[PDB]
Parts: sequence; structure tokens; C-alpha cells
Amino acid sequence: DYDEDATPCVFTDVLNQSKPVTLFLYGVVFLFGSIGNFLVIFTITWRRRIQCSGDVYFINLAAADLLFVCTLPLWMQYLLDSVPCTLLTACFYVAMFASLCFITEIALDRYYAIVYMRYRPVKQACLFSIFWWIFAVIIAIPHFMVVTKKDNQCMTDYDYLEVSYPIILNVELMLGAFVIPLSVISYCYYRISRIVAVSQSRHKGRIVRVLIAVVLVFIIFWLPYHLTLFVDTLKLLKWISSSCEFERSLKRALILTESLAFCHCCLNPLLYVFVGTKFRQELHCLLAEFR
Amino acid sequence: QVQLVESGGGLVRPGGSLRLSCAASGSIFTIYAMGWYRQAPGKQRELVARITFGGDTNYADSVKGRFTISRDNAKNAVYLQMNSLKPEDTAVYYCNAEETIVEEADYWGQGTQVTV
Amino acid sequence: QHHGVTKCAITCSKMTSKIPVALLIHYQQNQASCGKRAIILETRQHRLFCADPKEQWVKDAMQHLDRQ
Ligand SMILES: CC(C)CCC[C@@H](C)[C@H]1CC[C@H]2[C@@H]3CC=C4C[C@@H](O)CC[C@]4(C)[C@H]3CC[C@]12C
Ligand SMILES: CC(C)CCC[C@@H](C)[C@H]1CC[C@H]2[C@@H]3CC=C4C[C@@H](O)CC[C@]4(C)[C@H]3CC[C@]12C
Ligand SMILES: CCCCCCCC/C=C\CCCCCCCC(=O)OC[C@H](O)CO
Repeated sequence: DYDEDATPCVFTDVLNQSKPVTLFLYGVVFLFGSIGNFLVIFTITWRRRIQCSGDVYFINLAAADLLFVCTLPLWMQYLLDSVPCTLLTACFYVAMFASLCFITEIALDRYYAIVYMRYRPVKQACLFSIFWWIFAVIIAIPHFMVVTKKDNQCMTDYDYLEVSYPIILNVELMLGAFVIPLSVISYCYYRISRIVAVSQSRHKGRIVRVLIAVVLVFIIFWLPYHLTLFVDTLKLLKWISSSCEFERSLKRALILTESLAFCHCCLNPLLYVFVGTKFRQELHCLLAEFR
Repeated sequence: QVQLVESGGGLVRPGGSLRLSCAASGSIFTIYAMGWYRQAPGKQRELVARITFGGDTNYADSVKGRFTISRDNAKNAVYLQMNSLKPEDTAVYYCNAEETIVEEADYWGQGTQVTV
Repeated sequence: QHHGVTKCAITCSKMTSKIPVALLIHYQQNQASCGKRAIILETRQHRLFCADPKEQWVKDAMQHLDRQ
């Protein structure tokens, strides 16, 4: 019972400094993300119908991104001052994981088609899309089911939960949202690129560059967040020490890098759909017919 | 370079049948769909039959019920059985192939003549 | 939820043991977003300290402050 070091570590200034940055990026992601993902769905549905299995996954990817960014104006209203905590958190993670699920499904569908010559009809792709959405919900369960509304604030009662829960929650998020998806799309697109590069395709050059971009963009937008989660998990795991100042730097880093990763769903329209000439020409026709 | 070789055209009496054949000469693994196009004198180029390697088929309004399109994966070949031919079907039939990821369809055949 | 939407600005690692009942001037309830039950005590020395709410002396300390 020495003159106790039980002094609270305050984060009041960090939150006040991070709020304007977070609010800004939220508005940016919602603006371009809703427009870009609408144009995706609009291009593959309006004039021409769904042709291949890729079109099915593109729409589902754009739909997942739409559901994600549409929660941001709700969170912005939350930061500024019915706002359902559990439900809004649910749509936040379900749309996030589904976005990562279909992205993974893009590579797989194009993997089995190129090297193993296994093609999927539209009818089957719709069935798999259902499975992924279901899988995205059951994997989001431990992220929103603990979230409730107390004193008009969305909170997670860590006292009524085990100490291992925030650790498991981080580990699942790290391997589930980064490691596994990045590992799959890298292996798939490496195999694909290595076949096309030696083929006699007259577009073999651009195909590889497109697939490389998918991997590069994913890393430069998600890696800073998960690498910050790793050192945060290390703190919880008591593997490293943590002073008051360290927890403040880690707090700010988690907030900033998280908002950075939200920009990736705005780039998805540029990574898959509007990178193809057919969708480029189609949009050019649509924008001309509506003007 | 990959070229689409066409064969199976010719002349036939009204009500007869023909079988168009198209395949890729080179080695390409990124083709996911192929189809047939035609162009009558004084008219524009129109789609008549398209099939993907997944199985989903697409026919034109005027043609549906008479022509049957089929394909062969690994060989990148597409065949078109044209039963119950009409004099209005007289045009130059072109073969087309579509490519994944890059989403390009600049793969065309020389064009075969079909006169009924 | 996610780290972007958080209103928890106070975190406690340990709890105080010694406590003179007449050294406090005001106490603050921890934010709900923290998800951790803890009491913030502001002494007359303008120093903040973490206190466990499930203590017998804290309930007696919170009674003297609210009344006075
Ligand atoms: C795709 C890659 C090359 C982008 C660059 C990654 C960099 C910018 C990211 C990834 C890991 C991140 C670090 C993770 C951990 C911490 C410790 C924390 O106390 C301060 C922030 C800091 C130091 C982060 C700074 C930004 C960081 C270094
Ligand atoms: C090019 C883009 C994608 C890179 C992303 C920029 C990121 C990695 C940079 C830009 C601003 C940086 C932050 C600026 C301020 C601080 C506070 C300091 O106490 C800890 C590091 C931390 C938290 C930095 C972490 C890394 C950071 C968030
Ligand atoms: C934390 C993130 C982890 C990142 C995850 C990385 C996953 C593995 C990536 C590539 C391995 C595949 C390359 C192995 C083959 C090397 C030789 C080669 O290129 O062979 C050509 C051809 O495909 C012969 O079959």
C-alpha cells in the first residue's frame, strides 16, 4: 500500500484529436463508396443481365460494400452526440467479413477456372453466394452479440466475459480478415499469372498487372491495421510491457489505421469491375444515354 | 497470336441444316465464353448464339428454338447446329471469344458465308 | 463495436488501497463504453485514483461525497 501507482491513464485528448479525422474519412468513404458500388451494380444489371459467375460475385461484393459504408453515417451521428448498438455493429461486421469472403471467392472462382478448367454456371454461383453470406454472419457472431446499449453508449461488458475474449477476438480478426484472405488470393493469382504470362493471350500483360494490383492494394490498406492489432494483442497477452504513454500511442494508431482500411471498399469497384473494358464501355454508354 | 478458325458454312435449301465450327488455334486459358455473330447486307451486326464454359446459353429472339449452340472446354471450341434455316438467316457468321479478368472480346474470326 | 467509435477515455490497471474518507472532494463514474466497472476518485489534492466499486469502503465513501 505504497503511494499507489494506481493512477488512471487518460485518453481524453487522443479521442478529441482523432474524432475530426475519423468523421472526415467516414464521410469520404460513404460518398465514393456508395457511388462506386452503385455504378458496379448498375452496370451489370441495367442494360445487360448477369452473364458469368464473376458477375454474381461482383454484385455481392458491391452489395457488401454498400451495406458497410451505409453504417458510417449512423456512426457519424453517434460520434457527434434510434441508434441500435447490437444491430448496427452486426451490419458493420457482417458486411465487412462478407466483403472479404467474396473477394476471396473472386480468386477461387478464377483459380479453378483457369488452371483446373472448372467453370461455374450462374445458378451455382448464386448458391455459393448464399453460403458465404451465411458464413459471414456466423463468423461475425462473437463481434456484435456481446455488444449492447448501456447509458446510451455502445459497450462490451468485459467483466461478465472471460479475459481471453478480447484476445481471441483479435486473433480471429487477424487471421480471418487478413492472413487467410491474403494467403488465398496471393496463391491463386500467382498460379494464374504464371500460366497466362506464358500463354498466347493477347491481353496476358494487363491481366497479370490487374491481379498484382489486387494484392498490393489489399496490403497497403489492411496491413497497417492488422499489424497494429498484433502489437495490441501482444499487450493483452502480457508478452510486452505497456506504460500509460504506450497505450495512448497504440490507441491512436488503432483508430487511425482502422479508418484507413475502410477506404479499401471504395477501391473494390476499380479493382474488379471497371478495370475490364466491357464494363468500361458499358458505363460509357450508360452515362451517354442518361445525358 | 490466337486466331479463331471457322468452318462449316455453305449453301443449303430452305428448311435444311448446317453446323458451324469454331476453335482457337493458339494456347489460351483465359477464355470463359464464346459465341456467334452475323451481319446481313444493309443491316447491323447482331448476336445469335452465345455460350459460356459454365453452361449458360443465350439465344436471339428470331433464332431461339431452331439453332443449338454447344461447346468443348480444353479445346476452346464452339459448334452451332442450325436447323430449319430461313432465307432471312442469310449473312456472314463471325465467331467471337471473351476473356476473363481483362474482360476483352476482341477475339474474332474471319467470317464464314451462309446462304439459304 | 470498432475502435473508431469509442467514448472510453479512462483505463485502470490497479486499484487503490489506502483511503482517508475526508480527503475526497468529488468522484467520477467511469464511462460505460469502457466496459469495466471502476470508480474515479478526485482527492482534495486534485489527484485522480482508480477505486474498485465492489468494495465496502467505496460505497461508504460515495455516500459522504454525495451528501456533503
Ligand atoms: C504495406 C506497408 C509497407 C505499409 C507500411 C506499414 C506501416 C506504415 C505501419 C504498419 C505497422 C504500423 C505500426 C504498428 C505499431 C505501432 C506501434 C504504436 O505504438 C505506434 C504506431 C506503430 C509504430 C504503427 C505505425 C505504422 C505502421 C509501422
Ligand atoms: C500511405 C498511407 C496508406 C499510410 C498510412 C498512414 C499511417 C500508417 C500513418 C499516418 C499518420 C501516422 C500516425 C501519426 C501519429 C501517431 C502518434 C504517435 O504517438 C504514434 C504513431 C502514430 C499513431 C502514427 C501511426 C502511423 C500513421 C497512422
Ligand atoms: C501473412 C501473409 C502471408 C502471405 C501468404 C503467401 C502465400 C504463398 C504465396 C505464394 C506461394 C506460391 C509460390 C510457390 C511456387 C514457386 C515456384 C513457381 O513460381 O512455380 C511456377 C508454377 O506455378 C509451378 O507450378
